[PDB]
Amino acid sequence: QFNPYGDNGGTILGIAGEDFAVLAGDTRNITDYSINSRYEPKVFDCGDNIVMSANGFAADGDALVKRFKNSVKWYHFDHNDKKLSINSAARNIQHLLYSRRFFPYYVYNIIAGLDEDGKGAVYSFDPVGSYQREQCRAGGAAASLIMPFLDNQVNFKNQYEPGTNGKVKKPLKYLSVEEVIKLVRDSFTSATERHIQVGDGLEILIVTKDGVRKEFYELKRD
Amino acid sequence: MDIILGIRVQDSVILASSKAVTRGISVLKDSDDKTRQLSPHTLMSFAGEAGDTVQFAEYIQANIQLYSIREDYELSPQAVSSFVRQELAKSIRSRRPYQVNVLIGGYDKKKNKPELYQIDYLGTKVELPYGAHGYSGFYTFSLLDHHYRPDMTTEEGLDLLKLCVQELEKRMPMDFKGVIVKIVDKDGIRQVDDF
Amino acid sequence: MDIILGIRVQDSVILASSKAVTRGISVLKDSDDKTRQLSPHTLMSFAGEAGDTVQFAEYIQANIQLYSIREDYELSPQAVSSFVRQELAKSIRSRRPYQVNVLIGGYDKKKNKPELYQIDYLGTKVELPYGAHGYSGFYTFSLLDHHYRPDMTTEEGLDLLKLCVQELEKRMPMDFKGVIVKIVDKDGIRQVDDF
Amino acid sequence: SDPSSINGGIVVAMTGKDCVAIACDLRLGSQSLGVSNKFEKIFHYGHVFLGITGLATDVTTLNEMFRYKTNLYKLKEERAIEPETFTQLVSSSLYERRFGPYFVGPVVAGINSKSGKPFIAGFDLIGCIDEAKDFIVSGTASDQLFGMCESLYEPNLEPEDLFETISQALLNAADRDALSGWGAVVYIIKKDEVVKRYLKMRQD
Amino acid sequence: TTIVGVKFNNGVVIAADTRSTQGPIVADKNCAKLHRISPKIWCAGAGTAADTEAVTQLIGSNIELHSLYTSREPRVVSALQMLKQHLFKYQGHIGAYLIVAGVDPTGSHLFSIHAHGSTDVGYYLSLGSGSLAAMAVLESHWKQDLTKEEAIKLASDAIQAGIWNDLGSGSNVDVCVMEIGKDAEYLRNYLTPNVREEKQKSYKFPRGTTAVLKESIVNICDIQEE
Amino acid sequence: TSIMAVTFKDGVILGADSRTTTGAYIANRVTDKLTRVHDKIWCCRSGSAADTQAIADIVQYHLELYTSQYGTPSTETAASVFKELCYENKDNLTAGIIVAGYDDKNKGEVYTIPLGGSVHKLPYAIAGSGSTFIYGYCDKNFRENMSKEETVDFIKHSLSQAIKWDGSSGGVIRMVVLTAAGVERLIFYPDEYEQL
Amino acid sequence: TSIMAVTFKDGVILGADSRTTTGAYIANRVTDKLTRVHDKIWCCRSGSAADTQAIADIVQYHLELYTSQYGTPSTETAASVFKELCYENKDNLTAGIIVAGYDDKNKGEVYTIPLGGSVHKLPYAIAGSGSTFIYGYCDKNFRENMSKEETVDFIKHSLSQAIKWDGSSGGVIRMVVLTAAGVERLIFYPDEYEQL
Amino acid sequence: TQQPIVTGTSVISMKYDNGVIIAADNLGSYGSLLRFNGVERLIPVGDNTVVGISGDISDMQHIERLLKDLVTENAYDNPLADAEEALEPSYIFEYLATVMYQRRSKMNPLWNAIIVAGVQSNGDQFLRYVNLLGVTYSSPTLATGFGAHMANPLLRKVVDRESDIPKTTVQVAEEAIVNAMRVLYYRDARSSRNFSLAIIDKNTGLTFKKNLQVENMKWDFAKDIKGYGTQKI
Amino acid sequence: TTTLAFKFQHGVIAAVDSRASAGSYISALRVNKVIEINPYLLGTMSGCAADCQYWERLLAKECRLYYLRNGERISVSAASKLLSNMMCQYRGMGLSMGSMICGWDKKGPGLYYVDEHGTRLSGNMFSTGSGNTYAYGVLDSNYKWDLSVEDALYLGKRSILAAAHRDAYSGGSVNLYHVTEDGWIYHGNHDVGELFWKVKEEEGSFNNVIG
Ligand SMILES: *[C@@](C)(CO)[C@](*)(O)[C@H](Cc1ccccc1)NC(=O)[C@H](Cc1c[nH]c2ccccc12)NC(=O)[C@@H](C)NC(=O)CN1CCOCC1
Ligand SMILES: *[C@@](C)(CO)[C@](*)(O)[C@H](Cc1ccccc1)NC(=O)[C@H](Cc1c[nH]c2ccccc12)NC(=O)[C@@H](C)NC(=O)CN1CCOCC1
Ligand SMILES: [Mg+2]
Ligand SMILES: [Mg+2]
Ligand SMILES: [Mg+2]
Ligand SMILES: [Mg+2]
Repeated sequence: QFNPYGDNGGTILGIAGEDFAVLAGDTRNITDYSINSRYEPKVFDCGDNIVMSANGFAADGDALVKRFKNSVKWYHFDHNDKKLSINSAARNIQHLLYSRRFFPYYVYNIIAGLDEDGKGAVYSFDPVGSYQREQCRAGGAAASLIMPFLDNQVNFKNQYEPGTNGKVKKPLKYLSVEEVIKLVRDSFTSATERHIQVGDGLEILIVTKDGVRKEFYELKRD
Repeated sequence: MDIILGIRVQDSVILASSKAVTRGISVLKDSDDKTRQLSPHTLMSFAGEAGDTVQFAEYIQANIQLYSIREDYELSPQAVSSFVRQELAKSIRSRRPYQVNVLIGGYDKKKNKPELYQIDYLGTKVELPYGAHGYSGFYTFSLLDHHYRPDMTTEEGLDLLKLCVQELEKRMPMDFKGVIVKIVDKDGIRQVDDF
Repeated sequence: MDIILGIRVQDSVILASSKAVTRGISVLKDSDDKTRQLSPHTLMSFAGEAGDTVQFAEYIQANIQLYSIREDYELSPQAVSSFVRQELAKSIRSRRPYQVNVLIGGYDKKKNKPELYQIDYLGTKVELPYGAHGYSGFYTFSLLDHHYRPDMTTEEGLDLLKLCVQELEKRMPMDFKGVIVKIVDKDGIRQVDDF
Repeated sequence: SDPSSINGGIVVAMTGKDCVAIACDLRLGSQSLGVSNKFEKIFHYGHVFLGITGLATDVTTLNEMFRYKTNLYKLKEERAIEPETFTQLVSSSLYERRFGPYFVGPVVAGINSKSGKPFIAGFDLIGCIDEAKDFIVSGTASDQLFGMCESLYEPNLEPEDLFETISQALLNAADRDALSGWGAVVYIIKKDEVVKRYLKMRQD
Repeated sequence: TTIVGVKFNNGVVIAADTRSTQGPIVADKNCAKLHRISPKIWCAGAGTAADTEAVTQLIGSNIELHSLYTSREPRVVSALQMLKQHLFKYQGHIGAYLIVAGVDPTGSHLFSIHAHGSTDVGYYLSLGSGSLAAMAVLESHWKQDLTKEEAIKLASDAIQAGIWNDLGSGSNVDVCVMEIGKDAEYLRNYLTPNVREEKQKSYKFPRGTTAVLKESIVNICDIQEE
Repeated sequence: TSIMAVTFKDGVILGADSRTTTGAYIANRVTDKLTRVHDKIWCCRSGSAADTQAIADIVQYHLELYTSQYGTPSTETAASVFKELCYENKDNLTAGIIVAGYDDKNKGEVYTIPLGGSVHKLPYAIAGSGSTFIYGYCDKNFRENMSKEETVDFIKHSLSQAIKWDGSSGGVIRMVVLTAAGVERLIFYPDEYEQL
Repeated sequence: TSIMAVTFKDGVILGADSRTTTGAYIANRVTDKLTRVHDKIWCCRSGSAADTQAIADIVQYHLELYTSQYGTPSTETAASVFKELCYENKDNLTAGIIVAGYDDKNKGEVYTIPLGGSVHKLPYAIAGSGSTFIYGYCDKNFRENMSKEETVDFIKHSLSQAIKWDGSSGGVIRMVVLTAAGVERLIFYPDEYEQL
Repeated sequence: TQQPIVTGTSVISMKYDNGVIIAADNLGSYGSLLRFNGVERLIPVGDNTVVGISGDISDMQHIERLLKDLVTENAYDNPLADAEEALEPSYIFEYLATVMYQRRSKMNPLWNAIIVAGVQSNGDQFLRYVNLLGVTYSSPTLATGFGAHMANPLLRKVVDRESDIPKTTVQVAEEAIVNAMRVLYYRDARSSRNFSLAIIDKNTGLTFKKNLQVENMKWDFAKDIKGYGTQKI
Repeated sequence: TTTLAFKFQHGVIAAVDSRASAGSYISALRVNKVIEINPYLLGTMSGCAADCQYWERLLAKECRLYYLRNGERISVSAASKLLSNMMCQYRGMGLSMGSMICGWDKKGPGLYYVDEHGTRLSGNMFSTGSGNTYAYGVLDSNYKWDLSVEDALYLGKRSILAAAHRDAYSGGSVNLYHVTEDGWIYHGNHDVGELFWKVKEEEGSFNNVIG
């Protein structure tokens, strides 16, 4: 029997700053125990200061991104070159995903950018279209490895202030872009060690009011 | 849903229907009315798969009400029951059949006679002095076979119905949360508020 | 069978067990006692597959009674519960396992403390202040979590138990025909004849 | 249905400088239902500590079994069993049920009384030994624990620092697992003193 | 796993990677797949990890007793025969796929053995998920009359092919060289091409960060005197 | 697999390819499928390698013990031992074996033992997945009382075609000659037999 | 079934057995598997008789209509129509067809169309359940530019062996010769071909 | 939904400093039967692109026709069909990838694995893969089926990353491809000795080599191998 | 999930948890399971997150169009029915959606239960999700029509806590809503971790748990 779905591995990670946002993902593409490519980009600049990544089944991921990029194009044509806000993009993507409620895009989708007040924004989607704005989200193969680390090191969960013994929490101080990139790199280095589908390369897209910037880092190739 | 009973006496038809509605392992409601008035002198109770029951009942109700307005005339219980049967017999060979069993209790104003029709989801119609759907008949029919007369009063019909519910409450594993009882006679439809 | 509850208060253990037994679609009995006295100060209630329950219970009873005669001494509730657990853990990997869940309520005369042990058919033992098997806990544990104190009297334990049974009777689809309640304390085992 | 995830639970062990640590959650459940918040999964036979995850009946059964075997070992050998030796005993005992296994994920932790060397080890349900230098994880949130341990861990930590690291690894992994939590215990082990600490965590 | 075996002039060499997996998760990053049956008979195993260890220890135990009984040094054909008859009896349910190699009074030997009990002779062999990546290297570079140094190179190159190209294989390379008239040399972590880079940050916490409810001393000592 | 055994004037010759597959992967391209159970009694193996090896090892044990007690066994006797194992354990085996041997009294004999455990004495026999493609060729080209050189050419040409069409067959062509003179091993490489 | 088509100097010859089975019962022992789609374009049929008949009838209709509009169609064109049907309806068909025809420009041509609906132009082709047994024989004995009498003997000998080993094949051997001279039907009975 | 009947095995390829190389054997298998020995599975499109196809042959022949028709259609009302507006490798690939993904979305796939190799207008190397699921990826080396398992490891020793491409000559790259085809002949049971090889260079154009054979094979060591363990004769 | 809603003297209370699951893995700690359809209509969510969001946001589209055509706010009865009719079109197709439609209209406060089968039930009290049984225990023993707004808010809050504790697939946080005739009112996000300990001390409950 023909199986229309597949698993191309990979892992992605989105973190929202105070006035910035990052969307990172490994560059490894796989089937079963084989490596297809060590550098196959997974995170894309979709225009209007929005970045996107559809992780899971690559064919469905490429199709969705392709359709959303197209949706941005037609949003300009139809509404006098108006900028598509991140909240409006998120809602649009929900409807793109639910169009195939009964033959889903087998992907976990994250987008990142800035809200209309200039603050950092990350939105997360399931394969059938449920979405939510989040401060932090890991998706894909090693999502369960990375998320707990982010609960601890980004939202300071289970962390309290010494001397009080559990009475007073660690205060939620904001993180800089340099601090976030450290947590991103350590997350993927740790995921690469313990997950066989993660490795080869790490590509990060950073979004600010100035635009979209890229950063690339090597990962272990075993 | 679970239990629906019906009995035709001298001058009326009495329908008893359970009050329970269950989702998963939890009883969501214990006061549910499993019935719809099709016309002033015709009442239909129903039981079957979740959702389908009310949908079907309300769809039948709308059709009979439409007929009543168009002709300024009430269809006989027999005519309504035949319409309902056809809709179910039509339904059983559909892509997704409606899984609903019904009892139709009506008073024919022309013949001055009460009438009870039992129809299952296949479209199997039978006119009866007393009837039930599902497992209800397994417990109750022996009592009805023994105690039923055609010249019974409405009060005697209610007492025999109480005995049937008591037997169900003793020997059924499921708690159906009692029954709502309704009477259909020459003056129309009314509910017995204490049972 | 269906519902078995247990609660350990200040100076006693209280076990409540349903009275219903069902074969097919018919309730054969509404006064069944789902319990066996293992020793003067140790009571075991049980629930699971038909036949296996009583067999297992009586087999355990015979073993504990044999021990009592041999040593002229009553085993502690903890010791009995460990023996029962081993028999079930032994059973789960047998050709045909015994499909029985138990609660063991006992009063330790040495420590002067009541003790309640919950053991499932796999041999999963836990000592608890209150316990249940099957779906019973889904309805009752929220009430017990809220109302339970360790310094409760036997009378307060019975009132909290009544509230648990009332909740079960409201939200469970199955009619379990009420419960037989038994108390285990320093003076031994007795049955509450009005509940 | 899956025996390894009916009752839920987790265990993690770490090495430090002249010390080891082993920790576990306290939950016991029947799938979605939480039954006990006092089901400790760590046992000790002399100075050797054993943590067991998986099916609770087998956890209980194996504890009683290794208590049995270590008590006899001591009577005959006239000395307490060491971690390296106990690790082989666990492996032997699990593989003898190769085609009807205990559904467990054991973890050994301890310090050799003669060499003073810290030791940890993990197994599969059939006895394959995983002797790691850094850490060992087991349970329904093993994926979560691997991610926490692999990023938070650093070698040669002092007992009071190691405590914080292992505690945070457990706590945050458990908070991303439905079948783990409801309390936690951490054992800090040194050559001739052992401290046991109960952690305060969310009870959902 | 990736495991290989290569014959040469005066002996035989085997090698293996050091990754062990539980689905897509790496359980052990520095696993030991090279097992000792006897001093100069070593085997490498792929498949069910417990089975390769257990079956190797059992036959190794019986080989030691045999060697003592016969006052002779153990032969590779003995280990091979004992292994295959054991595995055949269990009809593939013991998932052990092994490369067996060694030197004995008869000479140098290299065999492979499957879980169902079939054995195989060769000058170069490979087993495991990365056997194809490794065999591609062996078929490209193997030749007759290899030296010891050439064979170790070929073997470790074949394992590297598995490490890089197979997701079921990774981390380090283990080697064991068995030469005639010499002690067998076990080269644990012969290669280490997968060391983790320094982390960007230290995640050492402030003491008192974790909330505690109770503390207690654990009595590990025996019952005391007086 | 492609295997065959052919009787001729001076005795009998066994022939086989050298390919062993695990699906489409060639696990071994230089396999020896011609196995010795006694000095001048050999067999060709097809089916499960584990099963056929286990059987041939047991048969070799039986004939070694036969020889110690009763002297050199016949080829018919060897085939009977194979049969007894293949027939009584037919539910748990997948073995197709050709038995071939040389006596001085009986000269060259060939017995084939297919899946069920039946025995069939023949002038020549073919078996294995690749045998299907050469039933026509072998039937047309076989003659009784051929010379050694003719018989070698017959096997070489036959297995050449089996290898050509069967993907499960390939590698080198191995042969074993059984005569009064002794036991001769032959080998033929692709560059030789492919151009036939 | 055992079918084949062979090109030679003067044109092409189609050959087939005559057995049709329903399990082990021979429903028809004198079947004609050589079917005409155009004057000098014929086909050999294998697989489901219902499917192959339905296809050949449709093809015959297409080529009759082609001829009315555009004149005599090529053998390649006929094979394309077969292919188009077999490929687009591959999920609901079980048809293995060999197409053979004679032009004056292209002379004798042979196309085989196996299960998938692929097309393969060849010097000769064999198909059907019985073809497996003669891959070796046909490969060894086929030559290009044979004479008519040589080609008839080649097909006769080949199908003789296919019939010998395949139970699903048998009966008479039918042949159809396609040359410039015209169309010649041949038939060979068991007593003739069995003694080869 | 179907099943593949007549099949073609591995297609292998790699980039080098001035272009790309692609190769594939000439076999059409019918299960374990090596039925057809003269099948060309490399199909040139213009003088700048070669499409290598594995999997179902009937579906390959269908794709071959789509490409032939694509060239015809591109020339329609196009004075620059042999110049600026000629078909590019990226155009040809995206077309196929669109078709492959649409077919899988109708649950009626083309049972193939395709590698499009070519050189673009600006001299850039193009090498991308697509299969029956519509999955696409690019890499310095690409291979289908068995080639992915055995050829890629050998070809990645030559070009392990992007920076190794300018350092790799056409002689070295061809040598590596030819060696990989030999290894596949040793170890792939559905492969053949005969194969085709194509080179698309930005300077010397398209070179299409037919009727190549695997040579320099090692078999001699087989004579020494006897039995399966204990046998000496 | 655990959701509840109940009518009382001063309108209707609606309380939900905040957990999201992907098998044993807790995929979200803090999701919003309430939708503000309009200033007088709320919708709870239980089941497939995608179905709950899509169909209730589509319900909100249809409720707004009702206001524009009729120049009048839609009733709770009519709104719940539109939703149940949507479910009946995709009847058998595999949707998973359990929801309460809470609001205030001309007939006073209104509460309807709707599920994927097309079921539509009017009632004073409902609870949906994996942990509804635990919530019912607390509700049934403490509910009255004569409740104060302060006590009612606590009851719904405490009932979710009960379920969050025992049910493995419920927890994270509690979201409270109070519906009046001037509209609904959000009463905050309450972490269960902090709330549990607070309630344990103040109420004295959860004696079995050590803190
Ligand atoms: C590669 C990593 C591919 O697996 C190697 O062969 C490696 C071999 C090896 C040998 C000795 C020590 C360490 C590693 N094999 C494994 O790591 C093996 C992979 C694996 C997992 N399940 C398998 C089932 C069948 C064949 C291989 C399997 N790991 C294990 O076997 C360990 C992790 N144990 C388990 O995973 C537990 N299994 C026991 C049997 O029941 C299923 C679960
Ligand atoms: C309990 C937690 C049950 O597990 C709740 O019902 C919860 C309800 C809910 C409603 C609206 C939004 C979020 C959550 N349901 C789930 O969490 C739901 C449970 C589930 C999983 N598979 C199901 C199949 C059928 C019915 C329910 C199922 N989980 C999900 O829907 C998972 C798969 N989706 C997400 O977690 C989506 N996340 C995407 C990013 O935004 C947060 C949600
Ligand atoms: Mg690798
Ligand atoms: Mg009826
Ligand atoms: Mg919870
Ligand atoms: Mg015949």
